[PDB]
Amino acid sequence: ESSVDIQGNDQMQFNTNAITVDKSCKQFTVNLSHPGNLPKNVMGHNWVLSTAADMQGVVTDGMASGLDKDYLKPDDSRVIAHTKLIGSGEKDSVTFDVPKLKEGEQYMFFCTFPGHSALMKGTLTLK
Amino acid sequence: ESSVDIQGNDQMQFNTNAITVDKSCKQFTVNLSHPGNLPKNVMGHNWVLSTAADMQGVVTDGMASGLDKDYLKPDDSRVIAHTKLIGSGEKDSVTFDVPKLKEGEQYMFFCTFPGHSALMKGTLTLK
Amino acid sequence: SSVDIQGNDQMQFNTNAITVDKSCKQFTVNLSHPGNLPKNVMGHNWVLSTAADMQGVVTDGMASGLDKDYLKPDDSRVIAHTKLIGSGEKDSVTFDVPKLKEGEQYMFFCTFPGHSALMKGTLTLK
Amino acid sequence: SSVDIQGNDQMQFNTNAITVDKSCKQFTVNLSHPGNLPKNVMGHNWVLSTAADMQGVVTDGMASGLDKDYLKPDDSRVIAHTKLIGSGEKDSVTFDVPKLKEGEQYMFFCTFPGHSALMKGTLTLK
Ligand SMILES: [Cu+2]
Ligand SMILES: [Cu+2]
Ligand SMILES: [Cu+2]
Ligand SMILES: [Cu+2]
Repeated sequence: ESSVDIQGNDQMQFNTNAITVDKSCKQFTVNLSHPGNLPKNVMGHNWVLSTAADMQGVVTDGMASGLDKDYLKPDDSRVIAHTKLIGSGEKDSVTFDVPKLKEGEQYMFFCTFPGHSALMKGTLTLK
Repeated sequence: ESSVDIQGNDQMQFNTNAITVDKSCKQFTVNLSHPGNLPKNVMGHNWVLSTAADMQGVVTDGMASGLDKDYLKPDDSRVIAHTKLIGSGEKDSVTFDVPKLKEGEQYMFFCTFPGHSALMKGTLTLK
Repeated sequence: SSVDIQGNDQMQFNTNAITVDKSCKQFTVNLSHPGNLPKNVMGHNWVLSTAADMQGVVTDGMASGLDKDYLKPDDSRVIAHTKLIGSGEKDSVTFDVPKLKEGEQYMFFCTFPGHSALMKGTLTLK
Repeated sequence: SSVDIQGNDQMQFNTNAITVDKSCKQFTVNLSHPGNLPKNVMGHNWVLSTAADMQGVVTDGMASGLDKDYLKPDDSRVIAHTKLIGSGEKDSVTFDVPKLKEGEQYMFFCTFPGHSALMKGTLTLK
């Protein structure tokens, strides 16, 4: 709605595959946590938002950027918002302006750690 | 909780990847719907529950059973509960006894329509 | 100059990366479907677009129906494609290499509903 | 009598079904890793168990660490396995065919954390 708590676990999945953002809000907050036991260098997760069209490009380039850049191309203009890459027992939050999004456009959230985006992706919709 | 509403969509995903069942309840109800536009013979979804150990065997045998058996081996003793296979606009509900489950055992829910179990799977735990 | 690709009953291609040599005039893709499932349940095509266009092609294809092989007719974003095949079938497509640009990211995928989740790979001209 | 399997940077094996002829005494699996990612990020092994035992092998292997190749040592459910490899590496494993039973469902998979979601296939003796 206005804020969502998302968990990325050791089973390589987020708790949810769909987020809806209330268009009447000015900002939207994503709180990311990592239940489980594996550290970020093996089962790291971030939360990255792009249009569905741009997802593939963001993932491909992020995979090539490495752990120390949180598997994201620095200053990637396609990334609307993102957290850092976290491991078990860590947390990160990102707040972004809702006007960065528009109705009728399809958005996807995903993890860019290599391989994870096959399962760790979902839709975000403005309503 | 005691009941959960689950949606399976045209993007081949359920809305959630984790369900928690309250141990104090006698029964648990899953309500499944299918938003979207594709019919069951193309983008059919069911909700099927087994232990994690048994999932592979249920999926493999279900795939071989065909559309008219809802992609499930009839009388499969590994299936704890399941809905029927539904397509867009349809709904099904299943209620099962919570004592069919035990604490400490890992359960998985999934769709057995050919190919779907790769992303349409999640964990179910008794708390 | 050609490649043999298989799409199976487990909703996967046997390769997720193709490199096309720029000195080639034409490139051929031979698609086969090992397995037992029919086209209506586990159909696969090989469709090529830029990486940026993939999502649009997939979404418009999904809406086009089985009768049109889940591909929008005359889709300008589609550089080349096979037909949609079932188990035991095969198809081949040949396209002109100069249609591709060196330095551009291209993707191949299946447009049957849901398949593109796993049935995708990259194609690059080198 | 042998098969060649590739595990890539896109977390997939190149085949998801192997059939072993029961007239063979031994069977050899040669595993390679195309791509560029290192073992710690995109490591792959080839591990064989019955289909009913897969989940237990994967779960216990996840907890065993990179230093043990994500496999519980002396796991009695593991029929055969390679070591965990990174890109540019190769390993082979040979196993006695009579260890497998005709009519049982076997699975091969990678035990690197999360990989088994996609890196799995069936193996049957015929
Ligand atoms: Cu991740
Ligand atoms: Cu389904
Ligand atoms: Cu397909
Ligand atoms: Cu692996």
